[PDB]
Amino acid sequence: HIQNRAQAVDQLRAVARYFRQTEPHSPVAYLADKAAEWADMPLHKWLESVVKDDGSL
Amino acid sequence: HIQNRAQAVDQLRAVARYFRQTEPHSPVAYLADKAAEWADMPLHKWLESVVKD
Repeated sequence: HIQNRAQAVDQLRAVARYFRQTEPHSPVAYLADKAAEWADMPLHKWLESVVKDDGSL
Repeated sequence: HIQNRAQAVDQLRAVARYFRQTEPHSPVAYLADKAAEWADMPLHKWLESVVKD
């Protein structure tokens, strides 16, 4: 019974933290971490970095 | 508040269910589901399977 997205993300981040702490090098740690990065407006940041890199239009 | 592994796996599964339902077939749903699948794989299995040639 997870009610909203904000709470789902917090909980995803807590799970990633746990597995990082107890099984740092596992698949489950790696995937949970990548899931967490995909939960957090990641196309915005990426585009910004692509543009910064081109330097111009 | 995460106090044992079984509980981390349950939270992980519930997160997978939430993103599956709300943002089906998004990167987050896929990765969280896949993490939930691989959470039950023991060390003696994944240590070889990750680098199977």
